[PDB]
Amino acid sequence: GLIYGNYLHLEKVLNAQELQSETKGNKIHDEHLFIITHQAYELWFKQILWELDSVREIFQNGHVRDERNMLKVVSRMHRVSVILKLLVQQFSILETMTALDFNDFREYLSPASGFQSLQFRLLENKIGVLQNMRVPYNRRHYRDNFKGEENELLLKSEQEKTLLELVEAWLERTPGLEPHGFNFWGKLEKNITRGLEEEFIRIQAEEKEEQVAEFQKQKEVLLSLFDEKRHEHLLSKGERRLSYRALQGALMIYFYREEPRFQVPFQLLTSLMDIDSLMTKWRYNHVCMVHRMLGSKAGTGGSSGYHYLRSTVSDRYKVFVDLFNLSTYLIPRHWIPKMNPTIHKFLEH
Amino acid sequence: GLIYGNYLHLEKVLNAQELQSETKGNKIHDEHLFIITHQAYELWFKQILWELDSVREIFQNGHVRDERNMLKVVSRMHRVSVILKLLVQQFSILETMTALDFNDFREYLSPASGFQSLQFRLLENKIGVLYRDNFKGEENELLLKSEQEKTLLELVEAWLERTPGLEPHGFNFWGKLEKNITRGLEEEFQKQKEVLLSLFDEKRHEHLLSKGERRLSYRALQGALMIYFYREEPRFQVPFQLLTSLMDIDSLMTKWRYNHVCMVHRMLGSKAGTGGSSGYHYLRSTVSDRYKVFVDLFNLSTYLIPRHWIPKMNPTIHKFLEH
Amino acid sequence: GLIYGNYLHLEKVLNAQELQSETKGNKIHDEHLFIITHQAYELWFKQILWELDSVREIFQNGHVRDERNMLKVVSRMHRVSVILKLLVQQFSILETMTALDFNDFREYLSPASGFQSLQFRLLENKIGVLQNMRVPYNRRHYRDNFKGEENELLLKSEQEKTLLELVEAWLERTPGLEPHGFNFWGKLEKNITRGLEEEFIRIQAKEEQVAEFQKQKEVLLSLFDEKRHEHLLSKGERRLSYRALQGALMIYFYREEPRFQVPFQLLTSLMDIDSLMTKWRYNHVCMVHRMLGSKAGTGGSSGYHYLRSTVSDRYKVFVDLFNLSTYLIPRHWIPKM
Amino acid sequence: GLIYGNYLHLEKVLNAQELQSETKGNKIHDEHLFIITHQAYELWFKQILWELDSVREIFQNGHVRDERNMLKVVSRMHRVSVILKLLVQQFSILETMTALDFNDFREYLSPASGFQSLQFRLLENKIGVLQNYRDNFKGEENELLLKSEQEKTLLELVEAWLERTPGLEPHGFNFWGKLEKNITRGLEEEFIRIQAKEESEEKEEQVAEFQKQKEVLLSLFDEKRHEHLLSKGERRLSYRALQGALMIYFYREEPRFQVPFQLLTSLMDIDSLMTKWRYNHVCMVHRMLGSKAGTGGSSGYHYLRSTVSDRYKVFVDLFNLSTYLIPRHWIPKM
Ligand code: HEM
Ligand code: HEM
Ligand code: HEM
Ligand code: HEM
Ligand SMILES: N[C@@H](Cc1c[nH]c2ccccc12)C(=O)O
Ligand SMILES: N[C@@H](Cc1c[nH]c2ccccc12)C(=O)O
Ligand SMILES: N[C@@H](Cc1c[nH]c2ccccc12)C(=O)O
Ligand SMILES: N[C@@H](Cc1c[nH]c2ccccc12)C(=O)O
Ligand SMILES: N[C@@H](Cc1c[nH]c2ccccc12)C(=O)O
Ligand SMILES: N[C@@H](Cc1c[nH]c2ccccc12)C(=O)O
Ligand SMILES: N[C@@H](Cc1c[nH]c2ccccc12)C(=O)O
Ligand SMILES: N[C@@H](Cc1c[nH]c2ccccc12)C(=O)O
Repeated sequence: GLIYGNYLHLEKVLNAQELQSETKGNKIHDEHLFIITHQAYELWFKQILWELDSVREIFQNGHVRDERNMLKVVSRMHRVSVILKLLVQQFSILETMTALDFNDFREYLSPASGFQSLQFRLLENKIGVLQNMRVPYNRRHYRDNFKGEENELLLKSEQEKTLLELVEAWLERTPGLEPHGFNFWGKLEKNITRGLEEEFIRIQAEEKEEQVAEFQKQKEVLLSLFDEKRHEHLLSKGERRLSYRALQGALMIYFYREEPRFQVPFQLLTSLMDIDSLMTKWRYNHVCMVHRMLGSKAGTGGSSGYHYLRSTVSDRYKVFVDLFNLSTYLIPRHWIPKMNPTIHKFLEH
Repeated sequence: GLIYGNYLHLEKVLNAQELQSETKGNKIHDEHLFIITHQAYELWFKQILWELDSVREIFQNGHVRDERNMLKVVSRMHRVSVILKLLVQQFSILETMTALDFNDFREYLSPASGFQSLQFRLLENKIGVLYRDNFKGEENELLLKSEQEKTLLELVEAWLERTPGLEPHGFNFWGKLEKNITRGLEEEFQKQKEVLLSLFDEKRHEHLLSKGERRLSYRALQGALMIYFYREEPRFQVPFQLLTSLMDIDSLMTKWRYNHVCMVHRMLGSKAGTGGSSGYHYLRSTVSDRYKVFVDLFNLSTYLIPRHWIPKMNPTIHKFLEH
Repeated sequence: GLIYGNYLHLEKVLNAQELQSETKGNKIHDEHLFIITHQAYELWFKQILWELDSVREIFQNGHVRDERNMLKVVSRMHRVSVILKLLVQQFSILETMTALDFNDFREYLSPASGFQSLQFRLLENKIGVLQNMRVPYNRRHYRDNFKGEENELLLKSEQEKTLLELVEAWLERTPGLEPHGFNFWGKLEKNITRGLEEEFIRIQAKEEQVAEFQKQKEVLLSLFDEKRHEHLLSKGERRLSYRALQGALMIYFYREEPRFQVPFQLLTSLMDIDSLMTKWRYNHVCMVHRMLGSKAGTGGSSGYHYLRSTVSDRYKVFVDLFNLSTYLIPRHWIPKM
Repeated sequence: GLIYGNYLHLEKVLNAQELQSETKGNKIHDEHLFIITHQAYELWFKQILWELDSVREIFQNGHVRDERNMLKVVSRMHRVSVILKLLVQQFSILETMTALDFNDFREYLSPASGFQSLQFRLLENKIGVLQNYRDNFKGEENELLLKSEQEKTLLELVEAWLERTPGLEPHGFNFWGKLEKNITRGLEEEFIRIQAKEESEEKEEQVAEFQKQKEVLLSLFDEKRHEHLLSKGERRLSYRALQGALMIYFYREEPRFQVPFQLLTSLMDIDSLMTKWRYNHVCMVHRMLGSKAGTGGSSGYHYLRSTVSDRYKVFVDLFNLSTYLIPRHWIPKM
C-alpha cells in the first residue's frame, strides 16, 4: 500500500541537509535556510526542464502540426512562467538572512557556487541562450565549471534543438505568408507605403517641422522592416535571433491574433516573452539580494560578484528579443491588410 | 574542494522523483509536477520545523530571559511567516494542473494522502494545536514526543506571565486597569460595559480555558495586554512585534488550509479523498478557530479602550522599561 | 498638449482624502492609510466592473457567436482574475496597521462601513449572486443602504442579465449536444453504463471495492437524472440548467479540440474568479478578526462572525463548474470522435 | 450620518476616468485599464509620501532621540516597503494589455508621460536621489519640487542620526580605534598562517587573495579616500555615519541596537524595491514599445534601462558595508 513518504521519496529529500559549518565544528543556524532554499530552487528547475523538454519534443517530433496540441503547449509554457514567478518571490525568504549571519558560514562554501548548477545552465541552453552571447568571467567558457557526464550533458543541450529554433521553424510555416496565397508581406509593404504617403500628405498640409522630423524617422524604421539584407546582418551579430520568414509569421500572428487559428498561437508568443521577462527578473532579484550579502566582495565561484551578476541582466540573455522588438513596427489598425472571405475561412477551426 | 551539487546533496534531491503512473504502465506527464510540488512543501516544512524548534529551545533553555535574544527570536518567527506566505502562494503552481489531467493518475495514489505527512503534524503540534493512526514505528515516536514536549504556546505563555508591570506591589497594571475602566464607563453601552468588565472575571476565564475557548492562562493574558498597550516602551517594542508574528503565523496557517480547500474543491468536487476522508467537506472543517492556537491574541482586540483610560505610566516605570 | 495630471484627473483623485479624525479634532496618522486603501480597492472594483460589463455585452448582443471574439472574452476574464489576485494581497498593506492604532480613529467612522460599497454589490450581482444565495443578515440589508441614483444602479445590476445567465445560454448552444448530431449526452450515458459494467466485472473476478464501486455507480448514473437536477436546482445546490451542464462537461472532455481550447480557458477563468472572490472574503475576515475581535461592526453586523459566514459556497456563482469534478471518468470511457 | 461613499469621497475618485480615445471619437476598451492602473499607482505614491514625511519629521523635530519612537519609525518605514512590493506586483495587471491594443490609443497620449508625475519626483527627492527634469513642471508644482530638493532628505536625516550612534566616542567605547586595531592584528595573524604554508600555486593564490582583502579592509580606515568618493558621488553618507551603521550591524543584538538594525534593513529594502519598480517598469515598456521613442520625448526603453543603476540607490553605503564584514572574533568585545 502506497505511503505518502515513500511515494514522495522523502527518505532522500529530507535527508539531504548537511551543514558544512556543522561538519567542521560550529554549525551556523542560518546555513540550514541557505541549503533548503537552493534545494527548493533546484527542485523547481527540474520541473521547468521537464515541461520545457516535453514542449521541445512536441515541436521536434511533428505533433505541433496537429493544432489540437496547442492547448497543451501553451498551458505548459504558461506553467513554466507560473513557477518562475514563484522562484522570483522565493528570494524574499533568503533575504530574511542578514549579511552578518551569512558571513558566519560563507567561509565553508568556497570554491562552490551557482556557476556549478547543472540545471540552471541546462535551462538557459534549452530555451536558447547563445553561448557566445554569454558574459564572460575569468576569460573562459562557462562549461569549464563541469566535467565528465555533466559536461557531456551540457554540450548536448548546446547542440540539440532549442525552444527558440523549434518555435522558429514552426513560425516559418505560419499560414498566410505564401506569396501566391494571402501574400501577407507583399500586402503589408504596399499598405505601409500607402499609409505613410497619406500621412505625409496630411502633414505637409513648430508642430509641422517636428511632425515632419517625427514622421521621417518612423518612416525609416517601418520601411527598414522590409530590408531583408539588413536583417541577415543583424542575425549574424546575434542582434536578432529569428529568421526573416519567422519574424513574418510572428508579425502575422500579432496582427491577426483574433482569427480563431491564431488565438492560442498568440498566447504562446506572449508566454515566450513572459518567460524571457521572468528569467531576467529572477536575475535581477538575485543581483539585489547578492548586493546586500556581499557588497563588493568577490564571489566564492571566481567572479567579481555583485558586479558580474549585474552584467547578466541584459538583452544578451533575452532569447526572444525579436518578439519584444516587433512592437517597434506596430501600425495603425486600418493599415493592416484586410482579409477576404476565403482566408477568413482558411483561418477557422 | 566543495562542489555545489555535493554540498546540496542533489544526488538525493534530484533523484527522488518516481512517477507511480510510470512504474505502473502509463506515465502521466502532470504527475511530475504533483510530486515536485509536494517535495518543495516538505522541504519548507522542514525549514519551519528548524526555525520553530530553535525558538522553542531559546525559550526553554532560558535564553529568552536575556533580552538581547529577542531580535533573533522575532526575526526567526518572522521568517516562518515569510516562508508560509510563499507556501500559500505555491498552490498557484499546482493549480496549473487541470482536474482532468489530475484524474489521469489519481488512481495510482490510493491509499496515500497528506494525512501521512509527518512534518505537517509535527508543525501543528509544536505550535500548539491541542490521526496518529496514520503513523507507526519510529515516526509515531517523534509524533508522540511533539505532543509531550513544551509547545510554542506554552513557552510563550510562561514568558508572558513574567512580563514586567504585572506585579500587584509594583506597577499593578491589572488593578490600575480595572480602576480606570470602572471609572471611565460610569463617567460615560450596557453591552460594551458587560463585555469590558468580564475581562476581570478570572473565574469566567478559567471556565473558558477548560472549555477550550481560550488557551493562555489569565496571567499570560495580562502580560499580552500590557505589551499591547505599552508597546512603544523600548523593552516592549520587539516583544510586541513577536506577538504580532504569532498572530501572523496563525493566519497564514489557516490561509494555507483555505487555499488548499479551494484547490481541492476544483480537483475532487465532492469525491471522497484517497486518505478516506470526505475530502473537500472534511478539509472545510479544519478552516476554523479550533485550530487557531493564539486566538487570545486576536480576541484581545475586543477589550481595546480609549487612550486616556490606559494606566498612565509614571517616570519610575518608564525608566525601568528602558534598555 | 495634454498633461499627465490632467489626463489622469489627479486633481480629483489626489484631492479625495479627508481624515475624519482630523475633521473632528485629532488627526490619527493611520486613517490616511485606511482611506487610501479603500480608494484603491474601489478603483479596481470599477475596472472589474468595466471588464465585466463589456464581456456581458459581448454575450448579450450576440458577438460571442463569432468565435473570433473568444480571445477578447478570455483575456478580459483572466484580467479580472489577475486584478482580484492583486486585491487579495492588497490586504497585507492594511495589516501593517495595528489593531491599537485603528482603535484610535474607529469611533469617527460609525455608522459607515464596507457594507455600503455600491460597487462591491454591483460586482456581486453582475457576476450572478442571487438574493437567496445571500446570508440572511445580508439579504435584508445589502440593498437597504442606498437610495435614488445608487438604488437605481443596484436594481439594474439585478434585473439585467448576469454573467451566470449569459454563460448559461451560451453553454446551452455548445456544439456536440444535439441529439441528431454527435449526441454527446446519449453516448456518454451509454459509455458510462458500459464502463461501470466492465468495472463491476473486474471487481467480482477478485469487500471494500464493491462498496466503493457502488457509491461511485450511484453518483455517476445520477448525473443522468434530470429531475434530481431540478430538485437540486431549487435547494440552491446547483445553479446552471441541465443542458448548460452538458455543454460545460462537453468542453471539459473535449477541451483539446481546437474550437474548445479557448472556451475551456474561459470556464477555468470563471472558476478562478469564484475562488478569488472567496479568498478575498477570507483574507478580509482574517484581518477583521485581528481588528475587532468580537466587537460588533460599525455597520451593525456581528462583525467577525458575520463576515465568516460569507465564506461559503452559497456565494460561489459557478459551483457547478467545480462540482463537475465529481463526475470525471477514465479517458477510455469518453465517447470517441 | 457618515456614509462610505462620502467618507471615501468616491464622487471624486470614481468620476475621474476620461478615455481620451473616447473624447476624440473611437473609444478603445483598454485605455480605461491604463488610466485606472496609473491612478492606483498615484494613490499609493501619496500614501508613501504621507508615511515618509511623517518619518522625516520625527527625525527633524528631534523625536527620534526619544527611543520610544523607534517602533513607530520602523513600522512606518516597513509599511512603505510593503506598499512598494505591491506596486512592483501591480505591473502584472497592466501587463494583461497587449502591445497591439495599447497601440490603438497610444496616439492620444502625446505628449503626456510619467516624466510629469509630480509625486514620483517628490518621492525620489525626499528619499534622497542626488541631483547630478523639472522642465516638465510649472507653477506651484515646480515650487513643491524645489522645496523637496532643499528640505532635508531621509538620507540626510538618517545620516545625522547615525552620526549620534552610541559607542563611537573615542574616550568611550572607541569603536573605530578598536576596530582598526583588531583588523590590523587579524590580518597580520592571517598572514603568518599563509607564510607557513609550502611554496605552491595555491599558496601564491592565497597570498594574492590576502593582499586584495587587506587593501580593501584597511581602506575602510582611509578617511581621505572616503571624502574623495563622496565628492565623486560614488558614496553618500558621511564618514562618521558609516561608523555608526557599522556599529549597529556588528552589535545589532544589543537591545538599544535591535530596532535601529531593523531600520537600516528597511532602508535597504526600500532602495531594493524602488529599483525593482524601475526594472519591472522597463521589462513591460520593452514589450509595449520595442525601441520606439517615448511620448515624453526620451529614447524610451533604452532611457529607462539607464535608471536601473546604483546612481539611484540612495543607501548604497548600507549595501557596501557588507564589503567589510570580518570574522566574529575580530569584532571588539563589549
Ligand atoms: C546569500 C545568497 C547568495 C549569494 C551571496 C550568491 C552569490 C552569487 C555569486 C557571487 C555568483 C557569481 C559566481 C561567484 O562568483 O560565486 C552567483 C551565481 C549564481 N547563483 Fe547565487 N547567490 C546566492 C543565492 C543563490 C540562490 C538561492 C540560488 C538558487 C539556485 C543561486 C543560484 C545561482 C546561479 C544559477 C548562478 C549562476 C548565475 C549566472 O551566471 O547567471 N544563488 N551567486
Ligand atoms: C491536486 C492536489 C491535492 C488534492 C486533490 C488534495 C486532496 C486532499 C484530501 C482529500 C485530503 C484529506 C485526506 C484524504 O481524504 O485524502 C488532503 C489532506 C492533506 N493534504 Fe492535500 N491535496 C492536494 C495537494 C496537497 C499539497 C500540494 C500538499 C502539500 C504538502 C498537501 C498537504 C496535505 C496535508 C498537510 C493534509 C492534511 C490536512 C489536515 O488534516 O488538516 N495537499 N488533501
Ligand atoms: C481595519 C480594516 C477593516 C475592518 C475592521 C472591517 C470590518 C468590516 C465589518 C465589521 C463588516 C461587516 C459590516 C459591519 O458590521 O460594519 C465589513 C464589511 C465589508 N467590508 Fe470591511 N473592514 C475593513 C477593511 C475593508 C477594506 C480594505 C475593504 C475594501 C473595499 C472592505 C470592504 C468591505 C465590504 C465590501 C463589506 C461587505 C462584505 C459582505 O457583505 O460580504 N473592508 N467590514
Ligand atoms: C503601457 C504602459 C507604459 C508605458 C509604455 C510606459 C512608458 C514610459 C516611457 C517611454 C517613459 C520615459 C519618458 C517618455 O519618453 O515617455 C516612462 C517614464 C515613466 N513612467 Fe511609464 N510607462 C507605462 C506605464 C507606467 C505606469 C503604470 C506608471 C505608474 C505611475 C508609470 C510611471 C512612469 C514614471 C514615474 C516615469 C518617469 C521615470 C523616470 O524618469 O525614471 N509608467 N514610461
Ligand atoms: N499547424 C500548422 C500550421 C501553422 C504553422 N505555424 C502556425 C502558427 C499559427 C497557426 C498555425 C500555424 C503547422 O504546424 O504546420
Ligand atoms: N557564490 C556565493 C556563495 C554561494 C551562493 N550559493 C551557493 C550554493 C552553494 C555553494 C556556495 C554558494 C558567494 O560568493 O558568497
Ligand atoms: N526578559 C525577562 C523579562 C520579561 C518577561 N516577559 C517579558 C515581556 C516583555 C518584555 C520583557 C519581559 C524574562 O524573560 O523574565
Ligand atoms: N488525497 C488526495 C491524493 C493526494 C494528494 N496529495 C498526495 C500526496 C501523496 C499521495 C497522494 C496524495 C486525493 O484524494 O485525491
Ligand atoms: N459560438 C457559437 C457556438 C457555440 C456556443 N457555445 C460554444 C462553446 C464552444 C464552442 C462553440 C460554441 C454560439 O455562440 O452560438
Ligand atoms: N465596519 C468597520 C469600519 C470600516 C471598515 N472599512 C470602512 C470603510 C469606510 C468606513 C468605515 C469602514 C468596523 O466595524 O470597524
Ligand atoms: N536615540 C539617540 C541615540 C542614538 C542615535 N543613533 C542611534 C542608533 C542606535 C541607537 C541609539 C542611537 C539619538 O537620537 O541621539
Ligand atoms: N510614455 C508612454 C505613454 C504613457 C505611459 N504612461 C502614461 C501616463 C500618462 C500619459 C502617457 C503615458 C509612451 O511613450 O508610450
